[PDB]
Amino acid sequence: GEGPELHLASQFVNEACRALVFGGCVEKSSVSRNPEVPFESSAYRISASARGKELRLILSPLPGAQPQQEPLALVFRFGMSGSFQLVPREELPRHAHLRFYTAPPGPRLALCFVDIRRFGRWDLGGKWQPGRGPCVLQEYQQFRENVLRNLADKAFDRPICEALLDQRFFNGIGNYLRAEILYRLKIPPFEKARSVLEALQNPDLLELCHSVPKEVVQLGGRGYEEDFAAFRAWLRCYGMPGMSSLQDRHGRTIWFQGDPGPLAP
DNA sequence: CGTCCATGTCTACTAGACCTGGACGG
Repeated sequence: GEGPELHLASQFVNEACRALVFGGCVEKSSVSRNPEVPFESSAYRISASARGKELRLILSPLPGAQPQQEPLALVFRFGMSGSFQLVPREELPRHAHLRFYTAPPGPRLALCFVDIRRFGRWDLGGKWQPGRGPCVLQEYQQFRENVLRNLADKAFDRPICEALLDQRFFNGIGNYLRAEILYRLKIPPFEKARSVLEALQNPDLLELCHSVPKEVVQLGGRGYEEDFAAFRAWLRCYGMPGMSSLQDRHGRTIWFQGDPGPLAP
């Protein structure tokens, strides 16, 4: 679900589809309320890139494919349970909501956006969501600037643990990353955001917003039962024995150690 | 059987709503 997983999903799409050629239409499950993808091509390649908590697929017709198609872009958010899988055409997982079909010569495969709870969404248009800040993984300096330029924003009145989830400034950070980040600096989660970002204008909190998710990207994995164990072995705080936890203002669990901090409930 | 919990938004009147499924309680 978080920035590293989106990033790994987009590497997965790029690598797994490196030698695939897709054809035909793009199929959506009936249950899915996201929009139909009007795209048909006899021969196209798929590629991807990630930005924070979004992923962009590009569908690219080979030369001379028919019908006529200019490339198409789609932007995915995963919600709580999204992923991409490459599977045998007739062995679709349950909840594969959007499906791209390889073309012949070779084994009939399907690239699927798989999403159990259907919190994920896509849009037509390759446009990043307006409002999202820069990617903490891939656009670090922009990300860092955008936070420091904007400390007056009322978002920074909130505890630091809540501010870290705001995708306008922390695009890519989610519930496990906020615990892991805060925990490396032993910053109380209910310290006030502005105070912690008002005295830093030895990695600092904004640097870890980049390097911590980068560590995850570097474990590789997220199924892209063995890889989940490397991840579990990497977590130091989120869900771990001996840690405290509390409910933030929006009912989400913050894991931490020690001082809850002045704005605690 | 039931309750609770989960890597996020999204929406409409901060408190649900939107979903499925696994762990675990009786």
